[PDB]
Amino acid sequence: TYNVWNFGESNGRYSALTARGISKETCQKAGYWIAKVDGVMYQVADYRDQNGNIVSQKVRDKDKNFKTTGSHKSDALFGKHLWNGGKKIVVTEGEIDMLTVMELQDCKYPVVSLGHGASAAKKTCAANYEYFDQFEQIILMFDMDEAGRKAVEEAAQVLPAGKVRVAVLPCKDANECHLNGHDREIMEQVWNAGPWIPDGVVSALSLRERIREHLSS
Amino acid sequence: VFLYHIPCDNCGSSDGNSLFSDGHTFCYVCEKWTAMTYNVWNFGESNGRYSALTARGISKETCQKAGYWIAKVDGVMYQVADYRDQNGNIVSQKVRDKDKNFKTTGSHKSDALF
Amino acid sequence: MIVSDIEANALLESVTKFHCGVIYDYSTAEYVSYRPSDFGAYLDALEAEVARGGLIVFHNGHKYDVPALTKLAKLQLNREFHLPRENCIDTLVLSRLIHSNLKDTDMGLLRKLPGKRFGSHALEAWGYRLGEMKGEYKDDFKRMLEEQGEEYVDGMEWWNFNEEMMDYNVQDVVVTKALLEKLLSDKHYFPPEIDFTDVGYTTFWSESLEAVDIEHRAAWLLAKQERNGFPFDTKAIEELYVELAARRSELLRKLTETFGSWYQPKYTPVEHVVFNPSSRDHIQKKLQEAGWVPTKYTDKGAPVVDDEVLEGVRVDDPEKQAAIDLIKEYLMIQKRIGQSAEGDKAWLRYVAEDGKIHGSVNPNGAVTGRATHAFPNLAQIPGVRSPYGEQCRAAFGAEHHLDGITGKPWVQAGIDASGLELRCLAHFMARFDNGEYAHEILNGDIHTKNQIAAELPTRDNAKTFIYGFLYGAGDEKIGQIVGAGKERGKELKKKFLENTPAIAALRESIQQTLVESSQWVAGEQQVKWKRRWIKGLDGRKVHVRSPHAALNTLLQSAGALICKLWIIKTEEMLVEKGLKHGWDGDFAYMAWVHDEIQVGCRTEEIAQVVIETAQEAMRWVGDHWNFRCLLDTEGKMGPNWAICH
RNA sequence: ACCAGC
Ligand SMILES: Cc1cn([C@H]2C[C@H](O)[C@@H](COP(=O)(O)OP(=O)(O)OP(=O)(O)O)O2)c(=O)[nH]c1=O
Ligand SMILES: [Mg+2]
Ligand SMILES: [Mg+2]
Ligand SMILES: [Zn+2]
Repeated sequence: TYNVWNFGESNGRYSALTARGISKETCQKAGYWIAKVDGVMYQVADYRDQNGNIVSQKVRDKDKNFKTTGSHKSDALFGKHLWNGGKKIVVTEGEIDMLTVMELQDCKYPVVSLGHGASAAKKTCAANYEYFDQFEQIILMFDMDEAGRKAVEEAAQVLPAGKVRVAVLPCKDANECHLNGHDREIMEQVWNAGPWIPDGVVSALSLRERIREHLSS
Repeated sequence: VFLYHIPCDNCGSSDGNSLFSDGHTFCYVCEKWTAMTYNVWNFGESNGRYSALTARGISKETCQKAGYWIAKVDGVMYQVADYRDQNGNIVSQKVRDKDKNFKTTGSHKSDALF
Repeated sequence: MIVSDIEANALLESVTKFHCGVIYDYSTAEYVSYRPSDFGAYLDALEAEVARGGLIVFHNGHKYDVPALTKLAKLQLNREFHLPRENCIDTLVLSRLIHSNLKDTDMGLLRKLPGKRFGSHALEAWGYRLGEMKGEYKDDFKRMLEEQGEEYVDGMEWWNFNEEMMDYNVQDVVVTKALLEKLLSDKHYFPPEIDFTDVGYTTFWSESLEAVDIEHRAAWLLAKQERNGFPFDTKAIEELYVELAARRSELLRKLTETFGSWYQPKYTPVEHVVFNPSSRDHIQKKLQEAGWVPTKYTDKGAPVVDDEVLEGVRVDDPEKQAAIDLIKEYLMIQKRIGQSAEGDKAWLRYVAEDGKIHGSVNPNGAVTGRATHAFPNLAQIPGVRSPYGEQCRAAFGAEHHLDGITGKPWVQAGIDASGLELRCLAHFMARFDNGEYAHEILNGDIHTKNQIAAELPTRDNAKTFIYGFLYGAGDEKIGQIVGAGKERGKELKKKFLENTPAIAALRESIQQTLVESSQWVAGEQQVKWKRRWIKGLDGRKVHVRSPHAALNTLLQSAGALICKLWIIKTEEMLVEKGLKHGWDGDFAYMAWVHDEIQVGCRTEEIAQVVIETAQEAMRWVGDHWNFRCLLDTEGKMGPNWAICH
């Protein structure tokens, strides 16, 4: 609410994540750090511009609450400042998923994260249409929930056609599959995923059994 | 949770005092235990007493475990109930008397429970 | 011989994931570690250790580790895996029989232990005792997550896998090997003429005492019947709870109008306190001001309040005379509520999804080798003579488990020994009275003719009186059984003492064997010991706590071992006969209290085979150790555990 | 201190 919290005035320290499985190198590379203010250790994420100017903070506490430092922009993407090009990007739903993909790829593919989540994803994907024109393939990576299916359905409408491909996961998202040891099945979903078919249109040959079922009704 | 027995010091017994994992001891013989307005009313300031309700019938321990205490401020009798959170702090209060003067002090949320 | 450990996701109830495993060998001396993707190689190493003719060492292996391996080998990669009981040995079984006395030696060491490990047979306690512990896992994990933002107030630190779990697993198997090198360094149980780190499964068991085999077989049996469970009725006990919850709400409205409220001193601060029938202090104050003199002072300033002083009490007001019975009924209903449903360790809070109760059965918990029961305690529910006793034992039945192939209830057989310790006493002192005492015990019932010759009203009072008189009573505590004074208590002792003059001779022989001198203090007792331990029936050092209770620790410690061998032999005959144990088989052990056993079986012919072979097993127990007496049991057949008590 | 068991 007050101002952008500096790490010096808030006792900033870059550490690892034991409960989720992220070493300190990935959080050192990104900028997701920990403040020691008011006794309770606060987690905080940093947002940057295209040049690298610090513009926004996301403050979260020990009990799953949200705190914005001020004016949260619509073009705010977590991880946009680090990459300025590429042929294959992966868009993650949350913020720990992007760090998990950075952990399992040794900082190779340009992977970013959203700034709104699954509630206002359409506005921040319509306001970031000019950024996605310099890319060649986009891999959407959202949750395996009904809200995740709603986000990957409705947020893939303001995107350029022919470059959007959707992967599936057996967990909730990629982080528990990293915790359950499904590190081999996620790389095949990164490399070979399914295209933007299930919007609601059907093929002329896929109905062959179901028309039979209505024929048997 | 119960762990084992220690010899007591007040009653002086051998297996009367019991030790717990929380750090407190309790003896079974000597019975000794060790270890709008927009203002939330203080307990000791407004003469807070855990009196048991007589006309309908409620024990004292239920009023202690629930937080429904009687204030004797200004020569009248108020029945203040307390609404808390998941963290264990007083969020809001409700004041009720014989005329049912609904004086809800504090930040009364729309999802307040008891 | 290998020493191995496991790491799983949760307890034995719902385990779904293997994490890590370390195998150390006594032939190559290698810390062979394993991975979550190397569980099949771990099973191949264990099967190679089994097939070569070796022994596998675990810690708490019979209760936890072996069924976790059996479940995770089936529900993760679909392959059968069974370990023979003659190859698996445990270190928690050996920790309870060699070191059977830790509470009497933990003082003087508490400087080492933090205080929470006071008399614990857990492996972290022995790691604190062996001074080999490079920190904890739970406390370091909590400190790490408090250093991080996400806190973990749950306390189940076995969800994810990392390398720190592997490191503390290596530390755990080091502590296990450090316990094994000390527990094998005993001379009374293991003979110092052969090394026990390279022998097979036919040499390690057949070149030592008998006590090391029977305890591991009993641990296997008790872990199996713990895994089996006990059938329980949910609706019949909720009906009882809703019955006797509207009773104590009537016994408080009717009672507080009789015994009125009063002011109690907190300018003098007073409070309006009401009558609390649960407290033993308010009833004492209300019986002071009702015109009653207690004439009995156990405490230095307070009388005693129990069931035997609230019967012989008289006041002037005839309403209070009827109210005291309501107070006793209220206390009984309060204890019933505290035991049944509202307790922290109650019945309804330990019911599994299949309608069964799994209770912890510690095979060696008492100082006399008597097995104990906890979480919950299934050996302390009220009997049929207590009020609300039949309605509780009707719910703890075996007919509540329908068969999975026919949909039919099963039959419960309960087998009790009659006159166990009193016949063992006839076995011991037969060298003094030339053995003409065990013939009257075999000639009809002993408690019935004892009741006739002692004019007790009930058989239960006579059975209480004989074991009160036998195990060192006083002059009034056995006069309290009949309710008379100390003169009747003196004349009954002089009557039952002059009948068989071999109890005092055996007591004098035991006192001449154990103690040599006893200095007397007016407020204490200083005893110089000569032999603190007693050799049992299998060479086990039974510990003695007090010198005037030596007959107690000589009798009941020799009486539990014959039952512990009998419960082994009564299934060793049924397995060799061609039956099948388990819920999908023919019979299942359900409950083993100190005297009787409760088995549940599918048809009545199986119960007939069990009640026939129990006498043969008891005869083999009486013949194997060359007893001078003749052992005998008695069995009952029924639908539930109200008839077969 | 009380209650129940074995
Ligand atoms: C009641 C009681 C029994 N015992 C002992 C006596 C027995 O060896 C064992 C269980 O006693 P019981 O099973 O009650 O008596 P019993 O087996 O001799 O006779 P029956 O089966 O025909 O009813 O525990 C005590 O040590 N103290 C006691 O207070
Ligand atoms: Mg273990
Ligand atoms: Mg018996
Ligand atoms: Zn005390």
